[PDB]
Amino acid sequence: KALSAVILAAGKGTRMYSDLPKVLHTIAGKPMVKHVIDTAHQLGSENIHLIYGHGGDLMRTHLANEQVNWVLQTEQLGTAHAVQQAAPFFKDNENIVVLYGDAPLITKETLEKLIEAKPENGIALLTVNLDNPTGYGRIIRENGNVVAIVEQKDANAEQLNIKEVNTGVMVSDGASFKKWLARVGNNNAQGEYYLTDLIALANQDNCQVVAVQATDVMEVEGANNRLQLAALERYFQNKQASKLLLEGVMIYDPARFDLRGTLEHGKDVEIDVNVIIEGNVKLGDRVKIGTGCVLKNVVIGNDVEIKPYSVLEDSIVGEKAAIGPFSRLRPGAELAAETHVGNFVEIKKSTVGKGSKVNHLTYVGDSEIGSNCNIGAGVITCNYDGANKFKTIIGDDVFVGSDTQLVAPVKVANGATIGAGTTITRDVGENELVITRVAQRHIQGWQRP
Amino acid sequence: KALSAVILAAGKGTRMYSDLPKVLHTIAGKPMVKHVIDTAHQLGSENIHLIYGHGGDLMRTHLANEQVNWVLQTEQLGTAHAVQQAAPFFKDNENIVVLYGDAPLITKETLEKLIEAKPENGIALLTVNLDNPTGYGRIIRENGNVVAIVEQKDANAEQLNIKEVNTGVMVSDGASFKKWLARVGNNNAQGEYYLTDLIALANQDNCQVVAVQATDVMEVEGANNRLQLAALERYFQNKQASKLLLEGVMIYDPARFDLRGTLEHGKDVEIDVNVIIEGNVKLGDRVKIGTGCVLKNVVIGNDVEIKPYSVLEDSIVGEKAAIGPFSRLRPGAELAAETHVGNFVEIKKSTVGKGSKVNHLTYVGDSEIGSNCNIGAGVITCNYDGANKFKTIIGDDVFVGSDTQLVAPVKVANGATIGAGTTITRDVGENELVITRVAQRHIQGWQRP
Amino acid sequence: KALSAVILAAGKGTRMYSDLPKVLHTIAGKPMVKHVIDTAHQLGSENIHLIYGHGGDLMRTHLANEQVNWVLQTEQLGTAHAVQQAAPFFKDNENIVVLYGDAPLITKETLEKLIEAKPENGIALLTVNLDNPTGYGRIIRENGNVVAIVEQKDANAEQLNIKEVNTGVMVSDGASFKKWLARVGNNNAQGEYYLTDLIALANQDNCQVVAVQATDVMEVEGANNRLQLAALERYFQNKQASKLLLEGVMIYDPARFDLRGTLEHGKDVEIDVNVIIEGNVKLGDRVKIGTGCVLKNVVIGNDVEIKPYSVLEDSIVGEKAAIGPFSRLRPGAELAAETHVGNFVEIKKSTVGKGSKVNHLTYVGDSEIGSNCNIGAGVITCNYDGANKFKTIIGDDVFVGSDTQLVAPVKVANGATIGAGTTITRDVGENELVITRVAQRHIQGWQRP
Ligand SMILES: O=C1CCN([C@@H]2O[C@H](COP(=O)(O)O)[C@@H](O)[C@H]2O)C(=O)N1
Ligand SMILES: O=C1CCN([C@@H]2O[C@H](COP(=O)(O)O)[C@@H](O)[C@H]2O)C(=O)N1
Ligand SMILES: O=C1CCN([C@@H]2O[C@H](COP(=O)(O)O)[C@@H](O)[C@H]2O)C(=O)N1
Ligand SMILES: [Mg+2]
Ligand SMILES: [Mg+2]
Repeated sequence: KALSAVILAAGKGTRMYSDLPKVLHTIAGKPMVKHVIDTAHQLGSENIHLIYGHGGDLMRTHLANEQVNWVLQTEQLGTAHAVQQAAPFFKDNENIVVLYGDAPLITKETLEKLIEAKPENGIALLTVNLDNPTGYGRIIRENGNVVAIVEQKDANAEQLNIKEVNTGVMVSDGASFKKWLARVGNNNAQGEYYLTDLIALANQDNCQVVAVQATDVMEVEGANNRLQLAALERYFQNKQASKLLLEGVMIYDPARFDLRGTLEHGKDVEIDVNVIIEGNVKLGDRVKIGTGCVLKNVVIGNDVEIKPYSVLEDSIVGEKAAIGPFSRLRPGAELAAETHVGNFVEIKKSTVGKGSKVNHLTYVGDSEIGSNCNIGAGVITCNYDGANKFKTIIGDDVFVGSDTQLVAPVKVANGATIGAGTTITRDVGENELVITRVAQRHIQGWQRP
Repeated sequence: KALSAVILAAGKGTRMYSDLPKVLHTIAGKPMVKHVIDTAHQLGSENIHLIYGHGGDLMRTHLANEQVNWVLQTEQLGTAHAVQQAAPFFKDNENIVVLYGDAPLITKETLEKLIEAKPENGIALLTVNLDNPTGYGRIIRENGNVVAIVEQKDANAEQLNIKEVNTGVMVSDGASFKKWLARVGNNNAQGEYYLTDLIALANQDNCQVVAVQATDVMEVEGANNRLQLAALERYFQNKQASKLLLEGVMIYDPARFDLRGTLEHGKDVEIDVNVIIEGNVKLGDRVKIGTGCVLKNVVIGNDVEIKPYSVLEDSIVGEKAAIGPFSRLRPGAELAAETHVGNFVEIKKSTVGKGSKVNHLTYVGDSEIGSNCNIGAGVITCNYDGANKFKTIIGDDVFVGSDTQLVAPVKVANGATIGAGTTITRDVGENELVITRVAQRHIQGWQRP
Repeated sequence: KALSAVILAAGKGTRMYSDLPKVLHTIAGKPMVKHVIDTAHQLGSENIHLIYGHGGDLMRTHLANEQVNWVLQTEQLGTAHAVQQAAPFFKDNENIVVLYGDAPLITKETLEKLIEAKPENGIALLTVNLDNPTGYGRIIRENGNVVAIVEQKDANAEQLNIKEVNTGVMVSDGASFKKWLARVGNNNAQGEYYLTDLIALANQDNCQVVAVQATDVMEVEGANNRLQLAALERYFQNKQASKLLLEGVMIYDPARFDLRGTLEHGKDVEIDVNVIIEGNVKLGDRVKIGTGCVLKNVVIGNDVEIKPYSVLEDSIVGEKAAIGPFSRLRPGAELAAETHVGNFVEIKKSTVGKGSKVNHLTYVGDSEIGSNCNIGAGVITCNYDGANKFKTIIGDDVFVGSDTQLVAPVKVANGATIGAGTTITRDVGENELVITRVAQRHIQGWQRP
């Protein structure tokens, strides 16, 4: 049958000490709630009902493009009340899964298992086994079915030893949710309407509740503060790193690797310690990434080595290129095959043709550079004190001597040669040599201090 | 009643294989003994008696400003002998706490609990429970009181199973210390005067010894070598990081964060992996620190982003500034609000006014730069081959073209414009444009190799 | 008696998803098999028989200089078959130890113990105790001798609880190997000739099999994939770091330290977090290495501080030098005592004499620089558009003003002074001052946009 999701996301998250609401804090660069939305989508959810409240404005701005039903809860009166806000939108004959925006690690595979276990007109309850279950509601099984969730304060001595505990994550049909949510009271020490009470109500109705255990305890773990969030982060990164390792990526130390987005990789890729991969990154075969590198939204071709402490964003790098160490590629940097970019070099919104080298102490911006060019140490593209900054066009087989300024807009044609220390303002023709004529004063017998 | 401390700090620390004495090795940038002195002070210690010996010269030079009584022990004849060196200075009716300079993690809270437990004319003994207590003196409790510390070699089979062990940290009144220390012998396999023996002597005198357990085992842990020291370091950093996380600082990975000093922070601060914070650092609200940064003695205003691999020392940065990546701020760097400092830029002992940008491959030293200036790529402040280096003064709304040298002492007035590739030696007036007149040789039909 | 080794190295390593064969994947920069070869050599092995097969070409190119007997196995028919390939080369009266190229952490000390335990005409079997021994062959001891290795599928209930397990690593005499290997069959579910069967055959012959337990479980651990390899890496680095710590090297965090080669060190050396030491590195007394540094094949003298994010290769640095932060030393960089190299500086194949400073935004290549020189910010050595790049020779006590290009081949004699912004093409004489004569256009009342 069909499926829709409810995600509880209304919390203030006081103990985060933040201007953000609780579920917008990021794990691997992505709000916690976004992980849960994505998981709900990948399960095949037809609708995703997002129960929100605190930080409403920020929720709407941060998640504006999410395919969710925005259900604004004016007061937090308990989890059952929250789910009930979405209930008018439940189809009677679809399944509904209830998830929490502050528990981002829940997997599709566990949730498929949960949904699969749900008996007709009944409930599948996600449980977890804890070594110290103190404080949590104990699962009571009779004849394979959950007959009660006994809270800490009610449990007898033997019940307290039960390690299996309620997570609050559950699946039932829309009709059953509508029926049972209407029967939830708030007669308890907290005066709240608890979703937990559906298990009792199902049992009252001679409907079956089946427990499904989460394989990994961390999967169902939520974060109430940034210490807990950091723990989820570490768990998440280690899981990501382990997957890549088993796919054949050499990650020198998986404890010092961060992926904040998606990585596409070839074979024999090597990633040294303290690399951060952000956004959408694609690495070809035999790419080597040295220590300290940051790659954000880049495509790297086969056989590229990126040497240590290089930072790349919104860039493309052709096969057999060599980058770094201490290289900076800014958005729109496009390096062709067999190119060389060296230390203390910055390339912004420029194309660099096959075989060209830019190896030291250089800024190239808003430029086209052709094939087999030699861009000397200290070369700088610049503009007049004007408005909008213009383009520098360098053809093929050009030599630009060290510490030369190229003043845009300017064109240097194929095969041109430019002496060291030159200021280029006028276009340079094909096979034109331009050398600066210096005037020097020479003083003999100048004794230094 | 009053309190004073004795700190045992005389050890050579042979297994550190160092020219330093044992307690001067640092944890979080601070000698181990300094941690203990600070803790003693924060407890309200009136006097702190520092028992020192090996590396006496280095102790005195490294700890010259510490408010301690310098008690020079000419030979190490045991812990009781060490404490006895300070005993003539004990007030009869003050409490004395005995601490060890090679155990820096002991907390004020544990020591307050210890002092609180001390019975009149008796002793409060700090103990710890160990999973493998082999080798350590077993605590024997009879009717809530410590009646004996039974050493490994004396313990019977059931005593050996006791997990509670003596730490040597203890509190008693000054009169009692003076009395009992005089009765300590050295009739044992090591021929040493052990402070441990005070428990027996107290029990001989019908005085009460009460045990107080340390909550955290690591708290009472000492370091005899650099492997053990590294373990204390890691424990200490994790404790610091956890505190910051619970205060609402987002630390992406607390295992890759180091604080070596003090951090003051606002809300919504984010610190990426491999950041080191040294000395006194203050961060405002919504400061973001990218990977690899080092901040030593800096103040950073609200809404500043520091991008990766930036190194800052003895610097001030105004609100909404943007620094990095690959930026270097050296002592005396003062950046106003809304400033921009970019890659491969070094700023030393200079002020940079509101809105100004220094974005590439630049050295600014001993300079004043006003508001809304544009300092081009490759610009360098420099001096004559002289003595003492002089100041470069740049006014407001100045454009300095790329690869220009500013030769101090020189002044560039408001609104001036300087062309690329210029050498500025003479003062530039308000609204003065200075452009270098180049001479070039152009050779047509120059065929490159 | 004499000893030779057999190393099994023929595997494809399918689950590495690599073009390399299994044993060429590196641990600490060295192929797994190379670790094992070195260990075999350090044991005093007379011959080392390398059984290889998959990736034969790559084995031969990657290990071309190894002192091994190359034994090419045309098909993998089991471990006994592999060892039998080398058997014609066994001396009857030498010991043979069998090792696996995919288990690089095995120690000399464990293998000496194993060899020592071997009874005359018998076998010493290396075993390990596992907490979950499921799937592995259980060691059955009767009267101190191994009488059987019972596999998972054959073991009775009590045998399954045995934690001691077969590793496949074993020692016997050459004659005994030749005899028993000829009696190994392949009558089993896998149809393979298992070396394991020698234990049964020895027991058939009334020969003694003695078990020797590995002290460290990880020692005998192999890697079938890159996840397992990463675990071996971490274990290996932690062991290396711990050894250095106990020798008196201050490693701030041993979990963020990598050694890929050999380190020679003096006393009071301090290494901050995220340092990588590669090849052969020698550090003198009181060397301080800041965070993020990479040192490959370098010699560093006493009292040198290398500041953060410096990268050094094939370089020598004299005592009391100061390097970094953001410094790059490329092969052939030789810095004398008391030199200074600063941020965004690159030195390649150059010698720099005592007391000289190169502190900012500079490239020095193919150069000799004498003592007490001052190389200004922005200085660049360069060449003509020619063939082969030539040498720049700078004498003693030379001042080179900022943003000066030195165009090789050129010589600047002792005591010369060069103004800022100069292009040096002609040799500069002793005590010669060279200053560039600039032409400037000054335009008053130029109002900026
Ligand atoms: O009425 C509510 C209750 C709980 N919640 C959210 O559900 C999550 C779990 O609920 P409890 O902390 O009451 O067990 C939590 O993140 C909380 O903020 C709502 O969004 N609305
Ligand atoms: O006479 C002494 C004995 C011990 N000590 C110091 O006290 C600390 C603990 O003493 P023991 O290693 O004997 O248990 C240790 O750091 C040791 O160096 C002295 O300073 N003087
Ligand atoms: O015939 C063989 C069998 C095993 N081996 C190698 O020996 C190692 C251990 O053998 P098993 O995976 O069958 O237990 C493994 O690395 C495998 O590749 C050979 O080189 N040749
Ligand atoms: Mg210049
Ligand atoms: Mg320059």
